Amino acid sequence: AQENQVHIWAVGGCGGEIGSAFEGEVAKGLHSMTYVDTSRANLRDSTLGDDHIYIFKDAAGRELDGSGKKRDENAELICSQIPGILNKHTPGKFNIVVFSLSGGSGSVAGPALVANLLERGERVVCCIVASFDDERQTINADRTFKGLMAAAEGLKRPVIVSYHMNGENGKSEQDVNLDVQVVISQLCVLFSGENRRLDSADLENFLNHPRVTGLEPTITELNTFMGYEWTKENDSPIAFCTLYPKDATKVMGVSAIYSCDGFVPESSPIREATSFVLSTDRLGGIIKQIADEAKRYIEHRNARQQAPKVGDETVAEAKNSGFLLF
Ligand SMILES: Nc1nc2c(ncn2[C@@H]2O[C@H](COP(=O)(O)CP(=O)(O)OP(=O)(O)O)[C@@H](O)[C@H]2O)c(=O)[nH]1
Repeated sequence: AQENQVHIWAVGGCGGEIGSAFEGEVAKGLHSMTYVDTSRANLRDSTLGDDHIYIFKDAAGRELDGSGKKRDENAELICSQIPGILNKHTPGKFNIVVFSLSGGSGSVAGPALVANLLERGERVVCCIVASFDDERQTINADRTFKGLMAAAEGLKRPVIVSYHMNGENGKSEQDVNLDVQVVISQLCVLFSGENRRLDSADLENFLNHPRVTGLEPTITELNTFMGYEWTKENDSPIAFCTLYPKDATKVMGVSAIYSCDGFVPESSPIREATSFVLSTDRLGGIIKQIADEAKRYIEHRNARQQAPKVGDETVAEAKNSGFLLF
């Protein structure tokens, strides 16, 4: 029982915790939100009912209890159950899939949701939080980013990603959550459809940029800025869409292949011009950073001292039940 203009998919524990701040917005009809996870451990106190919560189930129809950072543990079940999620929870006109590249559940059900929505022709913008605390997390993040790039190339439709880092500038998880919440709120205001000069076709061409730009469909990065100071550093984006308050001066000095304009209603919570910029020039740095983390963890792993193994003849001596040598 919520408005379906904007749909938020909280995938995994990181997605569910990030999106827990938008429950009141669902209560106010601003947007609809669906929790997708393999575990209910994080969702023990959510205000939203179980009709907005979907938990993956195994063959026996029993709800799972997390993947434990093992992407291949339940990948088949997730990929098989993704269409049922979209049937039960009707995807919104604009979808904001939030997931973490490091977990074993969000990093699988996130890209699966994105790929299924893109194949259905839906408009989806991802919010991504990547962590590099353990080697398994780094490998999962690298695999998920490669999979998203492959999905963008093979679906002939860009995968728009709002990339965030847990360890960037020494920020805690709370700061990253606040950043993702700001990005999601700005996207919800952009996708509300109440902007004066912004149409559905404009947003369709903005998200599916190669329709107008003609560039190769690849993974695209989304950056959000307030004011006009961002024109100096991102003067050459692929595309950008700006929402202005009342009697706000336009943005100049930006040379983009595609551009859109919108006007915020007088009652909307926007007081300065907000821009949504698409670019792929910073993807190389992200890939290099992920590869550096993977290389660091692999060089740490190769230095592991070999575990002291008991003799093979001792294992022959241990063929009795209980592995007692006597
Ligand atoms: N910035 C944030 N990072 C988070 C948050 N929750 C988890 N994480 C980070 O993400 C990593 C764990 O990934 P997830 O929480 O998505 C694990 P997942 O839910 O897929 O596994 P299960 O708990 O078995 O379902 C780990 O590095 C955490 O520090 C969060 O709310 N914010």
